[PDB]
Amino acid sequence: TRTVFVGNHPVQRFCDNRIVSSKYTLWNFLPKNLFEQFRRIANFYFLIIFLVQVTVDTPTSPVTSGLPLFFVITVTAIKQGYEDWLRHRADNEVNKSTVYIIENAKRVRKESEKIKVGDVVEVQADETFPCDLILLSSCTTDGTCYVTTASLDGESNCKTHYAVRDTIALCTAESIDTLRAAIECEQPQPDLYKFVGRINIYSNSLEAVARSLGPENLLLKGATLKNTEKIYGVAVYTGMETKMALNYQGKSQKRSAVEKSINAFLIVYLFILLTKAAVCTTLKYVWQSTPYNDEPWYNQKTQKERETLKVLKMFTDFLSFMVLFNFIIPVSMYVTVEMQKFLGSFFISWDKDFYDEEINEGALVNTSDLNEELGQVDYVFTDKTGTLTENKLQDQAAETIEALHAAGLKVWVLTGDKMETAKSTCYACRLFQTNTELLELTTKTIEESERKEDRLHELLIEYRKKLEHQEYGLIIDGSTLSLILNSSQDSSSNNYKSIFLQICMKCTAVLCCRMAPLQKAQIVRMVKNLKGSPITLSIGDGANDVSMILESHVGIGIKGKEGRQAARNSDYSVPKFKHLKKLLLAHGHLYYVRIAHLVQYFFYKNLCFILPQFLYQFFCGFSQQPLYDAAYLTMYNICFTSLPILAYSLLEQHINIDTLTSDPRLYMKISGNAMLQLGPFLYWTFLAAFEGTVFFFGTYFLFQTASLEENGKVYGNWTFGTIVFTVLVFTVTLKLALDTRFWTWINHFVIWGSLAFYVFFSFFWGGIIWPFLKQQRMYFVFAQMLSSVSTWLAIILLIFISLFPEILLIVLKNVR
Amino acid sequence: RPDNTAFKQQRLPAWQPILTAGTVLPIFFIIGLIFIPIGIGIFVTSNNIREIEIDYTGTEPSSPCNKCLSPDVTPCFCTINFTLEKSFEGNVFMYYGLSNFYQNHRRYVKSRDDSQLNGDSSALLNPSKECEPYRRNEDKPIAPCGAIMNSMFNDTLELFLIGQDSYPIPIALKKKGIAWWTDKNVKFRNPPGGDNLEERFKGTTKPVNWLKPVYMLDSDPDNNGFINEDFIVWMRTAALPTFRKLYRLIERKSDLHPTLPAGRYWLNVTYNYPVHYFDGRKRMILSTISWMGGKNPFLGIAYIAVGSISFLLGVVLLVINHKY
Ligand SMILES: *[C@@H]1O[C@H](CO)[C@@H](O)[C@H](O)[C@H]1NC(C)=O
Ligand SMILES: *[C@@H]1O[C@H](CO)[C@@H](O)[C@H](O)[C@H]1NC(C)=O
Ligand code: ALF
Ligand SMILES: [Mg+2]
Repeated sequence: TRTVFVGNHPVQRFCDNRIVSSKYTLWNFLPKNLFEQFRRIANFYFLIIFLVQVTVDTPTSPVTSGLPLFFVITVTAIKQGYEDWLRHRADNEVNKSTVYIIENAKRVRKESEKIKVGDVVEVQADETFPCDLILLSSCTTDGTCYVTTASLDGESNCKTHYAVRDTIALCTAESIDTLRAAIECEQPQPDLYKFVGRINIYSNSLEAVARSLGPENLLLKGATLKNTEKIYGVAVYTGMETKMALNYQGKSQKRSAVEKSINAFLIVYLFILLTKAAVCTTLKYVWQSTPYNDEPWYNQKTQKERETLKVLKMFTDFLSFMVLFNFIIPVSMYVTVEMQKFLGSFFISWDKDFYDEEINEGALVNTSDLNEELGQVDYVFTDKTGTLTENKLQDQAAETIEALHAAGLKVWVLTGDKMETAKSTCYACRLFQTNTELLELTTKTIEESERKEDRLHELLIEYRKKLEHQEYGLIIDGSTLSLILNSSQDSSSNNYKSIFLQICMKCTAVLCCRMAPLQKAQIVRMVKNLKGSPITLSIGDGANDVSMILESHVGIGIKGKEGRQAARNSDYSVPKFKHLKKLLLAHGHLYYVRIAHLVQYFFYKNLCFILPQFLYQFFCGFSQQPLYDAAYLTMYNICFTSLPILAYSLLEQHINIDTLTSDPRLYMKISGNAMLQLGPFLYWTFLAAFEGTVFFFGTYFLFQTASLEENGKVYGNWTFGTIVFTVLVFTVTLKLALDTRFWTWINHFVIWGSLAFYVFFSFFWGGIIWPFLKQQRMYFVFAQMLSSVSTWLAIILLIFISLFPEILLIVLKNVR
Repeated sequence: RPDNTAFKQQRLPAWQPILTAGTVLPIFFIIGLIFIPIGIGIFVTSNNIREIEIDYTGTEPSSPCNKCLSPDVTPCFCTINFTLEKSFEGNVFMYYGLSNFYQNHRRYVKSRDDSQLNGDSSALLNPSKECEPYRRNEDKPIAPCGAIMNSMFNDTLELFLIGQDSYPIPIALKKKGIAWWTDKNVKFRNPPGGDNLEERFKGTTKPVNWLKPVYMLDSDPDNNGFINEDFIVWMRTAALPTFRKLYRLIERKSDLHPTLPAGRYWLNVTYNYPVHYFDGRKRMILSTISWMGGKNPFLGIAYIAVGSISFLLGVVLLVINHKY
């Protein structure tokens, strides 16, 4: 629809030559990051607390919730900042590289951004094309340059590119002398091959031959020229409109099942917080009813507080209980879950088993948010030509489908090919075993619509349920399947569809032949909806497999021979199909277990933290008095118990990674989001409720002694909360040291180093930390708590009483 | 080609504890043989600890301390005679307990000015606003501001041993050495400069309830104000509503005699502290101290119940594997 004028000799609408791949700009980084972080639940909930603390008068200082929050928002920025300062530096080199330009018979070298639409560009040997050019002429005879598309479509052949036949005569000679050319080009389309050109270069009299220039003359952006002294083009697309910049297509598939359970636990742990605060308020005013239970003459209210409206105190007392118990929601979870995904998705691209000596390329991570979705896959949607058969099967495209059937998945082969060329080769693909009864709904047997409604019925109501992995494999086509989804809204008594969803759930092998690219996204969408959420994967290599690669729960694009269209819209990309084994079975199983045990432990180690502070309210006058110091309510989540679970989630193989690919037999089947169901959830909740009652009521019975030392000196409430904190830090740390079945030299450094820091800190925070404080409330509280033989014995015991129900499982899990 | 290092390939050298019955069952026996011999040496140590308490709050019309239970003429003297069946052997520690006294109430715990008691010459004449209802009076700042320092335990306990004749032997009690050494020598200091103390505490008034200012709490310059041990011991809060604080300590005699020989004693209290109102009790507690502290059976009983359940479970757990 547009028209280009090269020589400025006539007979806006289009943009400039600048590509942006970043998300933030230095002007608007802070307002655009801080908004998208404080839009999450546990980030907004901790800001509502921090505001409530600075206005209302609350038990705890605002530092206890503004230092861990500012430290967690800052680290989650520095990450997303540098992770985006790349896109600058990644494209800064691409649109700041020098290119020569002939403005008007003047050959100047500008920068790649200063390039405007419709001007002469000269590219000598071995320089990427600054913009989507149209090769008006080349300098050598016959005007042919050899440019390989090493980056655009992954091919590595020296594709030929001819100059405009009519104007190969133009050889570098003063291109302003009445070089009027009317290039009526069409608007951009990302086809990367289809392009209709139209040259109307006016001669002295007339010349308008419609040379439909295309893939032979369109020199694409970012493709390096090879073995040509220099070329002469003109830009008809200048970035964000060129074919190279029309294939980004970034969108939000990233929503794992372990990231929508984190939200189900926050919704639970927030009702535990509204109950701990509503119980302790109802009890605060039942207790306060006795006139000597408020202002009992030793602590007497002040005139201001003794005259506040009772209806308002009942509200401020409620906020002071939400603020006191506000730690029951983990602050440092969001930064740890996403610092683990970033640093963790490197093992999927560093892996030497995802390396092809032919392509000479590895794996690829386009999104680091579905890592745990590789170990939850329930269905697999493949593509016959290209993934299972190269351009006969591929290297190991038959033994992988065994490993995908042993692991309990269901492989569906959505091919855009015929049936006999697909099925009769699927007899070799080895998804269809020899003694597999095949139930075929192909057109060559269903040449009648209503028979199919009987076919659906007779092979189901009298066949499929009146008599199965190695047993049945369904075979469909593109046509008979269309009627089952397109027009299935006529009879609601027994639909075509609701009956088709009964065999698609139990049939482990399915082969849909002659499927248009728009049905591959239907079948994934139909399967994604039935009976909960079968987590579907889709792996393909062509450009017709971009609908289902964008549709499914995770999309694995194969770096094939057709192009990088499926490999760049996908989430992870592997240069083979046989790499599906090591990806799901060894990497997906390890990625899920590492984060499903970091999620459970993050909610556990916080309920053990607050339950001894909720119980203390019964032995305080329900007066919201923090059991622990201030320097312990902040540091606990960010300092004392932060690294041991992070190092765990990065280096921890609860089944040796070599016995995981060797054995799929059950290993993948063990976790269908098992580690986060209701079963294991209220094993960690009722283990943290047991360990919280033990920490308090072992220090409660210990303090009936009148002295715990040999010189007969008594302890306070800071040597009471320190004994509960010492037992609490050592339990939740030695609870992880009981769960690691893979002790690296780092799991020794962060676990035994987090226990020795809490001991070094507590002996240091009890020295010269005076001048800037108004408390000195924990001066020698640690160093005296340890000078008593009876307190070492309690701590050693209460740690073991608390870790007993966990040792009791280990034994009952070894045995039988 | 990717860097074939140990770390990047997820094949770091690790340990991977293989848990076998030959390695997980003995656990239930290497504790049951360790927790029970400790739970018996503690239970035996917490039994040989001779202690005796006396509740002298009144509240019983037959108690000798019922005459000053009532708001009456203030210097009441009530005497309660107890009796030790077995003599007290080592050095003995006299406490005082209080019940229904929430020294851990939030409005109470925060009601001190630690920079004042630490000897800030700036904070001495302008105490904090946390210690609020007791921060000032008559346009003058309270010397030890606060509710913690206002309500200080102020009745005097004395012991008298009745000898072979009818006359009482006065048992000598010691005041020094009852506060943590740290928060008597470091955390609690006097105001900065001055030969006598009454001048340092110049522009300040005694707390509302005290009868004598801080600089009149004693005679020797080592116990006078902000240093007084009975004051330092009262400040360190309770952690529970029912607590007790060290009052005096009785030094063992260099002879071969017991510290507190058996007989009939006298505890003649100068009852001052009114706890009749908030329904609290007041006790005196004499006790002997061992390496583990005072008399508390929880440690012995808990070590046994855990050392005797791990040995039972190891037996049921050894019944299964060894027979199967
Ligand atoms: C002792 O202190 C109590 C509580 O502060 C007070 O009621 C009483 O009058 C005092 N008696 C004295 C100072 O003799
Ligand atoms: C000790 O108690 C007895 C009881 O009569 C009596 O001597 C007096 O109350 C106390 N001692 C003093 C102060 O003399
Ligand atoms: F094998 Al296809 F589209 F059916 F790549
Ligand atoms: Mg293909």
